[PDB]
Amino acid sequence: PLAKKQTVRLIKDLQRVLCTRLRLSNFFTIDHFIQKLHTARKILVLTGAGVSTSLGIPDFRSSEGFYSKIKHLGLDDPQDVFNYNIFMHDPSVFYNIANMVLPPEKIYSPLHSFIKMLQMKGKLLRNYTQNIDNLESYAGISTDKLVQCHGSFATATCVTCHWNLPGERIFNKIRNLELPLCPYCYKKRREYFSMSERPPYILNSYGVLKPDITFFGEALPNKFHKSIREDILECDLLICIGTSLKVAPVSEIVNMVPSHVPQVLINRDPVKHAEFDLSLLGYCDDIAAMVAQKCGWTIPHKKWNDLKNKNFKCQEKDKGVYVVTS
Amino acid sequence: DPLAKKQTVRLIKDLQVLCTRLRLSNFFTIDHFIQKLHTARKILVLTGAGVSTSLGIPDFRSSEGFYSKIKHLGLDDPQDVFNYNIFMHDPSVFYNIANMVLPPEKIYSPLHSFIKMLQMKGKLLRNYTQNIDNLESYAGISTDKLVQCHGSFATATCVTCHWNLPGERIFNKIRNLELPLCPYCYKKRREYFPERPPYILNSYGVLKPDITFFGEALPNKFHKSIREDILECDLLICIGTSLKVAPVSEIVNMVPSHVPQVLINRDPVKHAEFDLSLLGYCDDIAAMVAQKCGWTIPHKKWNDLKNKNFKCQEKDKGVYVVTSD
Ligand SMILES: NC(=O)c1cccnc1
Ligand SMILES: NC(=O)c1cccnc1
Ligand SMILES: [Zn+2]
Ligand SMILES: [Zn+2]
Repeated sequence: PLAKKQTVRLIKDLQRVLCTRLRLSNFFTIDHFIQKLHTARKILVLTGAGVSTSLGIPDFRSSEGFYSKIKHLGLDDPQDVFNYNIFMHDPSVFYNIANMVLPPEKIYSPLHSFIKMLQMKGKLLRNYTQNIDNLESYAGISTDKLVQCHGSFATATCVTCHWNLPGERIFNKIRNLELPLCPYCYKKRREYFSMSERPPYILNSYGVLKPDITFFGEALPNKFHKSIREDILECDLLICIGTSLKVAPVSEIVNMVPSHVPQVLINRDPVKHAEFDLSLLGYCDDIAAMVAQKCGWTIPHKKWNDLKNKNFKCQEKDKGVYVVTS
Repeated sequence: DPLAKKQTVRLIKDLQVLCTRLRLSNFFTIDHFIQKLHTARKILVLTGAGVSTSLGIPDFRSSEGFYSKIKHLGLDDPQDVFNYNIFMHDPSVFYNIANMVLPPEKIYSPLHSFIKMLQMKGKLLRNYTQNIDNLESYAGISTDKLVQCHGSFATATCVTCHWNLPGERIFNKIRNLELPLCPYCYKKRREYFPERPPYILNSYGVLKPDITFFGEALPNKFHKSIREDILECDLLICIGTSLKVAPVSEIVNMVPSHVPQVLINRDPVKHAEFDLSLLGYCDDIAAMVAQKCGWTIPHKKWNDLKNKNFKCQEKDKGVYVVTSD
C-alpha cells in the first residue's frame, strides 16, 4: 500500500481502533517459532517489566504494581511521578516515591539468560529493554547488544549544568527522601531559594540532580534511535516479552520493523492493539525454558534444571495463540 | 532523515500542519535549476489549473476563477458543487454547474509544450496533473507519461450498475442542465422516480463523469504510478497550482528529501518548502528557463516568447520574481 515516511517522535509518551499490521499466513505455530529460531541471525528482543517480576520486582500496571501503590498513597494520577515536566516544576513529586523504584542488584531471571543464550549463539541483533533495573549487563548481555530505552539509575545528571555522577552516590539521599543537589549549582540555588533570578522564572528543579532514567515527556537516550535506524534494516525475527507495549516510541518498534518479519509475543496477557504472528500466553521464564528445550538448547541460569523438567501444556486458543501453563 | 515509520497515504480527494521538509543548502539559484535540468532524467512535473489560464480557462481560486463565477449560488464552501456526498445525495447540484467545466478542445499553452519538450528529450518521468481539461493530450504528452490525478470527462460511469461510456455521450445533457440517466438502470429509476423507499438516493441510476469529486477515491493510475515514481524521481517541478488538495499535495512529502523541488507559480506556496520558487506566469518562466538551457519549446508562441526580456529579481534565498518587458 502507498505510504509516506511519518517521523517517529522520540519523546517518551503513552501510545495511549483496529491495528493495521497484517499477520503472516505462514507463521502461527510453536513449531514455526522453533524453525525460525534455528535459522535466524538478527533477532530483536523487546522486553518490559514482566521479565523481572519472578525476582520480586513489581511491574507498573498489574494489581501489586507500582501504579497501584502510588494511587494508594493519594496521588490522583500516579503517572505524575514519572512525568518530566512535573519533575522540572517540582522534583519532590518524583523524589517522594523514588525509593520505591531503586532496583536490587546482581540478580537476573531465566528470561534474561535466554537473551544471553541468543547472544552467545550469534543470533541477537539487539535487546531493546524498557527496564530501568539495569539487570541485563550482569546477566551477560554485551553493552553493544543492550539498548536501555528508558535509561537507568547508573548515573544522575544536574538539570541545570549537566554535571553527571554515578547514581549510587545519591541512593542514600533517595532512601531518606532528601532532594539530591548539584554541588556546583548549590550556591546559586541558595541565592534563588534581578527579575530573571526570581519567581516565576527560576523553577524548583534548579540545580537538582535527576537520575538518567527517561521520564514521560523527555527524549529517549540517543542510543535508541541510532540503533533502531539500523537494526530495522536487518532484523529477521522480533520477540516481545513481558510488556504491555503501551509506551512509545518503544511500542512503535512493531510498526517500524519490515512487514515480512515475524513478530512473536511472550507475555501473561495478550496485547490487544498489536497483531503478533504468534502469541505465547503465560510466564516468560516458563515459556523461555519450553522454547529453548524444543530447540534442543539450554538456558545458562541456575533454575534451568527444574524449569526443563516440567510438564508444559500448550492449548491452542485461536490461530497463532497458545495458553502455556505447567 | 528523522527516524520514520510507514504511514498509509489516504487516497480520498480532500481539500487541505506545519511543513517538515528541509530545503537543500546547495540549490537555491536559477543557475542550480538550469544545471539540474541538463542532467536530470526522471523529472516529475505536477500541474494545476494555472497552466491553462493563458488559454482563457479560469483557474479555481483567483479573483476571476471558477469559485468567483458561482458566488451567486451562495454556498458556504463553493467546492461543494464538486463534493461527492452531495453528488450521491443530489446530483442536480453538480449538474447545474457542470456545463461550466466542460473542456475546450485542440488548444494547449507554451507550458504544456515545455512538458512535451521534456518528454521528447527523454527527461519526463511523469506529469501528474490535477486538471480535467485534458489539454495535455493535444500538446503531445503521452498517455503513459500523464497521470490525470483527478480524472477527466473521457468516460462517465453509472453510480448504481457501473456501466462505463464515453464521456462525450453526456455533454448535450450537461449543456441543457439535465441529469444523464443510465439506460440499464432506467426501468428501476422510472419506478422510483416517476412507494419509493427512503434509502434510495437521488443518484440512483445517474451517470457521473469520471472526474474525482471531493471525498471520492482517486483513479487507480495515481497510486500505482506514484509508488514507483518516487523511487526514481530526480527533480520535482510543481507548476500552476495552490497545492491545497490531498493526496496530490502530498507528492512533495513523498519524494525523497535529497530530490530538488522547484515551484513555478504566480504565488508562493506558503505551506511547502520549495528549494527554489520562481514567481510569475508559467509560460513566461518556462520560456525564460528554456532560453537559459539553450532549448526550444515546440509551440507557435515560441518566437514571441523568445523575443521577451525576462527580469529575475531575487527576493529571498531561492525566491525570484520573474517578469517580462
Ligand atoms: N514498585 C515500583 O514502583 C516498581 C519498581 C520496579 C519496577 N517497576 C515498578
Ligand atoms: N475546463 C476546466 O477544467 C475548468 C476548470 C476550472 C474553471 N473553469 C474550467
Ligand atoms: Zn549543576
Ligand atoms: Zn446503471
